[PDB]
Amino acid sequence: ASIAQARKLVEQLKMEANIDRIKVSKAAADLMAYCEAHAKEDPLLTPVPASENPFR
Amino acid sequence: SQNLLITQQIIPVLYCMVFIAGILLNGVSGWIFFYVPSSKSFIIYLKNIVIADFVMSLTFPFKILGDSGLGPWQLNVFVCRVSAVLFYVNMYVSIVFFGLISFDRYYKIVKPLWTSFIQSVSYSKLLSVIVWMLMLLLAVPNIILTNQSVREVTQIKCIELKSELGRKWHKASNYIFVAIFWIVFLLLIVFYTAITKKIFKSHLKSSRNSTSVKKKSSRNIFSIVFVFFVCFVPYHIARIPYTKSQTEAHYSCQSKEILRYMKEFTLLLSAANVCLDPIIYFFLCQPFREILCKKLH
Amino acid sequence: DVQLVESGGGLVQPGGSRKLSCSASGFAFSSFGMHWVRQAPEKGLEWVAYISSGSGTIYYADTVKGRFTISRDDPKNTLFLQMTSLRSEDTAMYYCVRSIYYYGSSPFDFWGQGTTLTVSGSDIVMTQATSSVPVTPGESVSISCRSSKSLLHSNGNTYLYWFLQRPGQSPQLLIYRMSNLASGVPDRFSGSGSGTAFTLTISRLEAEDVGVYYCMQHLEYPLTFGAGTKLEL
Amino acid sequence: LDQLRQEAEQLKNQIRDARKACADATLSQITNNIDPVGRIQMRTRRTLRGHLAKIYAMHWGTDSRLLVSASQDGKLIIWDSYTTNKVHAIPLRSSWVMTCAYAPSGNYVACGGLDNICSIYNLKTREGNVRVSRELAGHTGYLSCCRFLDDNQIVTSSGDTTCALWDIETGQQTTTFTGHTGDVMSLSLAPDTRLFVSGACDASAKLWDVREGMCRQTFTGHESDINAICFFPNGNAFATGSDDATCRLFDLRADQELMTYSHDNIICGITSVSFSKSGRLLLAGYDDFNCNVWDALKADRAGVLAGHDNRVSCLGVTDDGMAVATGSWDSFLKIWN
Amino acid sequence: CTLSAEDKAAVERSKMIDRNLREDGEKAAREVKLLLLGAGESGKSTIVKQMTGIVETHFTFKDLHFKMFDVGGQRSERKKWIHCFEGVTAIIFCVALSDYDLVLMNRMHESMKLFDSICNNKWFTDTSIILFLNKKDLFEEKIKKSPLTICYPEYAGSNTYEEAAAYIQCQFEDLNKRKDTKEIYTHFTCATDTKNVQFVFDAVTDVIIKNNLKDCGLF
Ligand SMILES: O=C(O)[C@H]1O[C@H](OP(=O)(O)OP(=O)(O)OC[C@H]2O[C@@H](n3ccc(=O)[nH]c3=O)[C@H](O)[C@@H]2O)[C@H](O)[C@@H](O)[C@@H]1O
Repeated sequence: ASIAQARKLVEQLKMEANIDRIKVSKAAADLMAYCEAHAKEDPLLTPVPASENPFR
Repeated sequence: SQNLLITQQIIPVLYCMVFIAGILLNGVSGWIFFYVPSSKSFIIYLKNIVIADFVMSLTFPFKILGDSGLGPWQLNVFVCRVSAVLFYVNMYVSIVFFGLISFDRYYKIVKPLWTSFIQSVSYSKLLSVIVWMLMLLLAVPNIILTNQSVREVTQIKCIELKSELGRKWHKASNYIFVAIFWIVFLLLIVFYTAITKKIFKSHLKSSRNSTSVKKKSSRNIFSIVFVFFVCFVPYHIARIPYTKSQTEAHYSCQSKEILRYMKEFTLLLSAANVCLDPIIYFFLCQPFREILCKKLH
Repeated sequence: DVQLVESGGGLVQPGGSRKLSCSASGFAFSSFGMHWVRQAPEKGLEWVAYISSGSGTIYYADTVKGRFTISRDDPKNTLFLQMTSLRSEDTAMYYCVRSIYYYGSSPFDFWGQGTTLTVSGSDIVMTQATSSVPVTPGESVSISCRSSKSLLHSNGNTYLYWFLQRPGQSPQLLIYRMSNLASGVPDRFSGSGSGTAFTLTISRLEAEDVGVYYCMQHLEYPLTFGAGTKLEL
Repeated sequence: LDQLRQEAEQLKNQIRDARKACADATLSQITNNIDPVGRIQMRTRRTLRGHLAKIYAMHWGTDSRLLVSASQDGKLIIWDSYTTNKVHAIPLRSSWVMTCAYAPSGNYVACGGLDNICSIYNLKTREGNVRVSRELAGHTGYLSCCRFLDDNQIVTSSGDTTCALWDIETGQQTTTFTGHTGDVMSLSLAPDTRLFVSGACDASAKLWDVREGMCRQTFTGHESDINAICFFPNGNAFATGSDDATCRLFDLRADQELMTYSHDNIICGITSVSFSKSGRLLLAGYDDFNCNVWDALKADRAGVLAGHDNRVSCLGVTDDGMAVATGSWDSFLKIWN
Repeated sequence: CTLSAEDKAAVERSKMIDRNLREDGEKAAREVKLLLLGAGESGKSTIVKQMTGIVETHFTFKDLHFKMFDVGGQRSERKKWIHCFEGVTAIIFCVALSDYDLVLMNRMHESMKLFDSICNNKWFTDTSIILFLNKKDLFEEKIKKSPLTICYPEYAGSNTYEEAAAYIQCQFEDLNKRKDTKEIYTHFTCATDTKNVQFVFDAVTDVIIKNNLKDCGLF
């Protein structure tokens, strides 16, 4: 029981180890670019006038 | 005649001393109760008592200045015609709502056999206004019928500022108010005695928690009954002699002055009831205490 | 599944009273509003009365106000219409119509078979340009209608209903709120409108949707129906 | 045994070394050149009243108007958020519900809890009443989260340290996701619904493949139980709220924690977390009865949503980002805009 | 007023739903909620009989409807779902008296630890506990040969059923850190006792009266 669980954990760790990882700087840049691109369409970020606000 | 020591020195200073605390307590209670949910009739009655107490504290300084002597005769006649009437309306609204709280607690704890009435319901909210306007209906004429011009500016008497119909209607409304208070007092005494009897037969004791619960409930009920009695019973046993004194001219000047002083002291006690209420009534309210702790701290 | 069966029709002398009943099955009758709708032998549909779920609100048409009384017994799932002092103009087939109301609901979606009863001004008027349209299967047919007042509301909903009544059958809901296809209706039917003028377009038409098409308004409450556009051939 | 443990330790060390090598910079040191979002002032517009117990879950509809909520009084209420009208009220067989899901099509709703059963109710029944259409059973722990993928499949997380993708028509677990050593407390579905992240009580989140069925990635860093999880709108990142006072943002492609949102004045746990439409604002519900809106790029506390008298249990953002729903233990839902 | 007919009917439907919800809440508020807890085979099954996840037992006694919730078999982190039972009227905790001579860690010590955790947690500060010391008939036979010193070495009393039972009850009651605000209703049951329901009724009646006093602003 313990041996099988340990082998499964080792296999899972090996599978997760060989994945391709990008630099944190590139991921952060992509995240910031998405935020900048979609900021103009975010009602929470920029308050919407009462004309286009369905909760007024 | 007059001694100028009670009605102008002791009464104004005692009213100021009670007012400087009552206005603050009522203001903070009203500020806190704005966020308190009205999920039960008890909370609605507490909010109504808060409103009545706030108006009573607001109308205290008008009297204080009227009987202090510094204010003009116009202020005195305004107090006689408006401020005093509002003060009495608030007092009797508070008394009726104390009776309503006693009945609600009796219904919730004792579980009476006449539970089909269902007074403790949403309709109690309507009952609340049905309370308020009722005393308004008992005091609205007392403001408009005080139209008689003052014969002299040296002194003004409320009886001399009312017409014959107005004087008769006030002599009847003051009696109606006293009768209503006595009915409410008898109901409150009966309901609280029943609640105490239910509590005594509730727990089997022999436990620290049981003893603490019994002691706390008994102390709260005793405090409520004692404060109600002390603040109101002397006033409502002295009001009828005083209104008879100022509606009948055969009671002589000395007894009239003594009754006036007694009425003023008893009304001062009924005024100090506004300060005594928040410690005894509002403080024990669990949502009120929780919101007070959350906000003040 | 859902079934509405009417009873109580027949011959009534003028000035008499008759009690129409509508037994409901296959659905939660208590949670639905119920309408009574008339159809004269050749004059088309006409709304009569309505009772809300729980009998909260009860309404009648001006023609039957003061004479007809609509009620409902939820425990027995029955809809009742008591008619007193029946006139000669009341001779018509009566339908009990199931109609529920919530956001996104499809009211007027089921109609009962109906029973025939034979007796010996400011509301929105719905008009239909064409009464009979000769059509051929496989083509596209556009049925048009107009309203005195715009059916578009401040909430963005345009309360127009397109019903189809086949020969020998009760009216069937096709479109609700001028754009929504009713459940069980094929994608052939499409609703469109500009607020006051509306069209219903049918593509690849077959012989299974031949009948009279009715337009009903639901913006102003006194529900009025169009004259009815009959499809032939 | 010992050799396998040593190999697992070596693999973990290799994973940590790869993560450290890929961590050339930080999101905080990159987003210093962008302006802050300022003080976000979301005022409450709608207050949904009618739940009489603590509200445990709430999910928005894809129309951004219909909103389902679950309360401990055994009630599942579907609200018209625009008019505060109660569209539906579903009595639940088990009143101990901790999760509820609204189908993307809107034809179905889901709930579940201590009964270890995910109940799926049909909202578009011909009879006109909401009836239970399915009762997915097989989880041996309490249902903590559930999320529809379509009208026929749903991913549900349980307290038995496993997740399950079900087939509603058949009622059987299509796929079982195992590997969490603690109770799974939350789920989040990717925009493409091909992957999903589940946070558990082992202070770990796991990125799972829905179709393939194996744990694609594992993310650590939280010091206590992870109670909430939410994908970033881009789908390449997700935020986790834990029993500690920290939210943490992880990147799928970087396989690393990006930023930590925390404050010294905050010491209570985190129950719910969600992103705005653009993902710039991260809304997190806390045990201190308040909600905090953080700048997801700068970790600055942009604003506070206060007005709930008890613990904020559930939080959601509409698909159009128009408003934020917060359901608290005080038995009220508040919509903020 | 500024509403369509369909909007008005939807508002009417919402009002009907509100009325139904208020009626359901009023009906549920009068129900007595009990949370059944125990260290294991402590007699919880017998208590449920005589009175895959959550188990609900509904029974009416003396015009009081009791819902008893058994959380046995959950086998998960209790802290993640115990807060769901914050508002229960009472907690019925069952402890096997004969477990003092058994081990899993001694069974009685584990039961005491679980009782301490349940009583002193942040969610049951004021919730009352009905302690059912079950299997007293077997405990009487066991105490005749097996001394109580196996579980509690500090027990200086004579190895008698009454003295040992009193010592165990006192030890269990000593685990309450909030004795002023919380009451523990210890009861002794052996098998198929009809007085257990009466004891539960009395305890929940006291709890209900205390709750009514607290709600009315009188305590
Ligand atoms: O100058 C003073 O020293 C004071 O004397 C008066 O004393 P009194 O004339 O006895 O007034 P009350 O009879 O106690 O009542 C005052 C007003 O309220 C009305 N009232 C009295 C009693 C009552 O139960 N309800 C009620 O509306 C009266 O008709 C009267 O107009 C009042 O207390 C003050 O208005 C006045 O300022």
